[PDB]
Amino acid sequence: IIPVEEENPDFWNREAAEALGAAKKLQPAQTAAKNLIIFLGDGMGVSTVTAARILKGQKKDKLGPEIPLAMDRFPYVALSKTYNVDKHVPDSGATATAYLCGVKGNFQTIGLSAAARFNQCNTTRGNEVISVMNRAKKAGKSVGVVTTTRVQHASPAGTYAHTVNRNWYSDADVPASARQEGCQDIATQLISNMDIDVILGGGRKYMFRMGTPDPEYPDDYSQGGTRLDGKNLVQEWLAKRQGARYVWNRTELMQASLDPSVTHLMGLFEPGDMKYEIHRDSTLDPSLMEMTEAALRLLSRNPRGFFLFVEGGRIDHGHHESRAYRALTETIMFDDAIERAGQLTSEEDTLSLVTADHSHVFSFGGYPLRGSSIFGLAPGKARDRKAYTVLLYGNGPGYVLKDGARPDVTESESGSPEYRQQSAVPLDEETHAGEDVAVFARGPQAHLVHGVQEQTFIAHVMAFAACLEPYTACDLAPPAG
Amino acid sequence: IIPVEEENPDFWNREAAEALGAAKKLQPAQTAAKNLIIFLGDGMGVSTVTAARILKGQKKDKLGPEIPLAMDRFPYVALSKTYNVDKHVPDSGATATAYLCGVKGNFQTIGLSAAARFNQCNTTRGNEVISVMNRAKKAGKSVGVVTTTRVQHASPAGTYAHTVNRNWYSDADVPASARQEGCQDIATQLISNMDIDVILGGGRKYMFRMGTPDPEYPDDYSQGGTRLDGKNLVQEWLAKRQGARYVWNRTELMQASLDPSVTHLMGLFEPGDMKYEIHRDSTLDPSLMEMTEAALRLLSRNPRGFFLFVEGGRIDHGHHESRAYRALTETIMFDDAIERAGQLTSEEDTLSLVTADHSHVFSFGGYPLRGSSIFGLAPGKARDRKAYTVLLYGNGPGYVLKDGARPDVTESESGSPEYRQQSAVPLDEETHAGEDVAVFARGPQAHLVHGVQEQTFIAHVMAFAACLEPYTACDLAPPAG
Ligand SMILES: *[C@@H]1O[C@H](CO)[C@@H](O[C@@H]2O[C@H](CO)[C@@H](O)[C@H](O)[C@H]2NC(C)=O)[C@H](O)[C@H]1NC(C)=O
Ligand SMILES: *[C@@H]1O[C@H](CO)[C@@H](O[C@@H]2O[C@H](CO)[C@@H](O)[C@H](O)[C@H]2NC(C)=O)[C@H](O)[C@H]1NC(C)=O
Ligand SMILES: *[C@@H]1O[C@H](CO)[C@@H](O[C@@H]2O[C@H](CO)[C@@H](O)[C@H](O)[C@H]2NC(C)=O)[C@H](O)[C@H]1NC(C)=O
Ligand SMILES: *[C@@H]1O[C@H](CO)[C@@H](O[C@@H]2O[C@H](CO)[C@@H](O)[C@H](O)[C@H]2NC(C)=O)[C@H](O)[C@H]1NC(C)=O
Ligand SMILES: O=[N+]([O-])c1ccc(O)cc1
Ligand SMILES: O=[N+]([O-])c1ccc(O)cc1
Ligand SMILES: O=[N+]([O-])c1ccc(O)cc1
Ligand SMILES: O=[N+]([O-])c1ccc(O)cc1
Ligand SMILES: [Ca+2]
Ligand SMILES: [Ca+2]
Ligand SMILES: [Mg+2]
Ligand SMILES: [Mg+2]
Ligand SMILES: [Zn+2]
Ligand SMILES: [Zn+2]
Ligand SMILES: [Zn+2]
Ligand SMILES: [Zn+2]
Repeated sequence: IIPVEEENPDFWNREAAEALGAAKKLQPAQTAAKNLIIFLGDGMGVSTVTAARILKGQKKDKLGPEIPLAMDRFPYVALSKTYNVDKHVPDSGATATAYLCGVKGNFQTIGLSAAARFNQCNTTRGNEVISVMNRAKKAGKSVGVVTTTRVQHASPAGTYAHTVNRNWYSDADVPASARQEGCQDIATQLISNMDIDVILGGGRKYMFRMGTPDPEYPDDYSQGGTRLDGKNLVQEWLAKRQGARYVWNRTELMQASLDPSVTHLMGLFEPGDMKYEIHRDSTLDPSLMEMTEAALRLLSRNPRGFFLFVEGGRIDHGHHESRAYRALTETIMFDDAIERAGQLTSEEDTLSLVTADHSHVFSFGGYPLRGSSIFGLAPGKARDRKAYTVLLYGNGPGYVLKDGARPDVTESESGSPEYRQQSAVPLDEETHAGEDVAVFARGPQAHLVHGVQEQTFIAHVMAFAACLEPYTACDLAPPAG
Repeated sequence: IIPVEEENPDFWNREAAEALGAAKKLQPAQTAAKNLIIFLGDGMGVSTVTAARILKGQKKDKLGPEIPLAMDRFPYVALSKTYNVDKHVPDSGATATAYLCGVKGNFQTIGLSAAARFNQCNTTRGNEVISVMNRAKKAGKSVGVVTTTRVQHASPAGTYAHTVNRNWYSDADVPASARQEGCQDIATQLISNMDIDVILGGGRKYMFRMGTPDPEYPDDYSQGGTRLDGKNLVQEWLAKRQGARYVWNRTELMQASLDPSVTHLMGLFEPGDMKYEIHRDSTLDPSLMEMTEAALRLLSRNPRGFFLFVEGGRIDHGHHESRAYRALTETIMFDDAIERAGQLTSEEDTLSLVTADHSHVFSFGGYPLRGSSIFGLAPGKARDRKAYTVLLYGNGPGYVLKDGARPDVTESESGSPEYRQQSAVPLDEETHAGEDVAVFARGPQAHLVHGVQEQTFIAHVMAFAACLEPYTACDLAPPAG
């Protein structure tokens, strides 16, 4: 459909004039950032962003592509080069090292330089690289990790852990030789490496000994504790801190986030990853946006500021399943969380970066009409006289041959939350993609986010803006009020 | 392969420190742009850019992803929203209207507001939107159109033409009713609508009457003149201007570009589109980089400055064939032309924008090792136990079923210049993609290129920087020396 108002050149001329005016108004801060927020859309490449924009636009009864996402309103944009040292198409572990520690590493390692080797515990020591979040804590800031994945997953783990193997969630995952050599599982590192004021997400199971019933699924043993060392990491964590509270559900999170006496908060809301937003139990589980607000309630209390990590962690997972409906609905909730954080913090003193660790082989094509569903069919048949979808994958589990040929697709089918878009190559999981991702930035020193940068730049600009090591001689004035 | 130097965190810390220093040094101009250059990579989305970077990096005996493209060195980056008014996934015609005239239009129309309708001649009048190039000419600047496609193709046509139908190359293409109603073919508009100082690219055939032997293929009648109105548009064009020269080959282009008496230059180097760079006859045909230099030699003579359009027009075509080797080799030559223009002009007085009209459903995935060929196989077999390529398409003519199944692929095969990467959906031509593309900017007022913008912003920022209508009251100081 053609919006009548857009037929008039004046519409476009007025908008562009408005855009130029806004562009001219942009000025760099002379002051430091009190607070640092990184919003990480795991797997949220450029094609995910645009597709999510269209979906969200239509959610609010608009045509789609013309409505800005919250992230679209960020003034400063750069392209981020995501390659790991050893692989062109990266993983979450080694990209975390780049955007959180400012050093590139090798595929599937976390918080380690590329002198380390994956799954070789004895290459660990001397290669630990300290995250910006760790450095923010050392400077007396409060720090928060918020994600819809396990809190021990690769991305959040980049804020606190150093490991040659991202799969080492609990001691149960670490080979005897590595345990003997002192390589700690990530759940242990979560509670031991550094003080973290707010930890919100999934990953209950790795914190408790085998046999421990999950409090929310006490009748499903696969959801229970995983530990073989007899440790209760939650109790150990609680015992280390006065003001500390552990919650496993939304109601308790709410109570804690408003409780003046709660100084340390660990909320682990599922045994593993949190449910997709479309499957979330809104009585039992906080959304990413709600966890973000909960984190902000506690973190904002520290006069010295905070570092907050917020991950749209299951965007990635949606794409891996080649279920764009899940990828994009996670992306919109991620954008809602970004919007909410913006309402609760001031760009006068808060440097906010939105980025992705890497992209996916997700594409948005065909020649669909303005206002058509992103989950719809491309107008016109493919060369095999069957329909195809506007959303497709290069590879992944949507590759199907029914009776020797590519199956036809209907709108009802293509529009289902369970639908897997077709791909060129069958894989159990769709792969990451290696192309540049966006960095969006707002707040003090955000203007430094520019051009085409190595992914490591994200960590460095944040450390610089807050005058953290190695930029304590930042030469910036104190954060603005 | 893991580069030893990258194993040391110092390598990454030093680079990022260097990046921060460079970022801090950036300052906005207070002065206008004397010259305007738009480099348009047709179809050159984010995944094309990164893939081209890797290929070019390895061309110069490096690992790939760590080596900047010429365009990567541009300080200012924005994301551009490419939707046409009527379609989410756009064409070149209506995107040209946006980035050249500053108004969005309807799919397959050029230089017209969205009140016009495709292929309806009688909806033309009153909807003409004037390009920045036209406005630059009105202000006394010299103007140049340089492309590897027909000069009457959608992109270059956006600089000078207004038509409801991009397919109207010569009068032979225009229906009788439209001819009767005064809708001029693009070749006529090329010579009639405005004065253009330099016109370089393909499209000889549309300029000459049927029966006219092409001077370069006088034995292939399909390459001859197409016109049914008896017009020789080249002679008509030459007759309109003293100092005017027509060339159809590289040697004559060279001579003209250095000739002080040549004030108007039309070089049409193929009957239709120019050959892919990999097929170019370097004795008969100028590369895009050479045409760019030829254009610059003449355009730079005007003390009032110039507007130059330079298109990597066949990047798009490579992707349509799903032959990434062609898409990416065109992209590298486009980047070489960008580099060359930068050596021949000063960012003190020249605003240079590099962008794409739209992207393609091209993806870069699998998990290939550092330094591996971009045209190589993903490590490890697909779910069907056959190999697959790191480069794939969502749709297009690389979809194959040999004997009921996805064919295996070898490195020798995947690496051929004729190889079509596989896709999920068979189409004669791979489709454009609707996701945001990059805008890169350098020079006076380039800092205004920021954030996420409508594609129309490209035209407006250029007009504003040069203080052209509708921004003659730009409030900028004269261009710097
Ligand atoms: C990490 O530990 C492994 C396992 O013992 C070491 O690998 C051995 O190295 C020796 C000497 O090169 C070889 O002869 C053996 O074949 C290796 N054993 C295995 C099981 O692979 C390795 O050298 C250690 N690396 C460091 C940094 O100490
Ligand atoms: C959220 O978690 C709280 C804290 O564990 C749960 O509160 C317990 O509920 C049981 C059963 O109703 C009671 O016997 C206890 O008094 C509660 N424990 C504490 C320490 O408060 C609560 O039930 C959970 N909410 C939901 C909806 O499951
Ligand atoms: C453009 O020309 C076409 C062709 O004559 C016009 O279309 C006709 O419009 C009348 C009135 O609505 C219809 O009864 C006919 O069916 C149409 N004919 C065809 C061939 O489609 C159209 O109205 C013209 N538009 C303008 C702006 O004048
Ligand atoms: C490039 O174009 C020029 C100009 O048309 C060609 O020059 C002509 O060549 C023919 C055959 O050799 C001569 O009879 C004429 O004297 C030339 N014409 C003019 C006006 O100079 C030239 O041959 C072309 N070059 C190539 C390599 O084909
Ligand atoms: O032994 N276990 O793992 C158990 C036992 C009881 C229960 O409700 C849950 C788990
Ligand atoms: O847990 N919290 O602090 C919350 C919970 C729900 C909500 O809507 C906002 C904040
Ligand atoms: O009639 N024609 O189109 C012709 C005739 C002669 C020739 O060499 C080329 C084309
Ligand atoms: O036609 N030209 O002006 C040219 C031709 C070739 C070249 O290498 C540079 C410029
Ligand atoms: Ca739960
Ligand atoms: Ca030629
Ligand atoms: Mg993650
Ligand atoms: Mg083009
Ligand atoms: Zn990831
Ligand atoms: Zn992933
Ligand atoms: Zn195009
Ligand atoms: Zn195209």
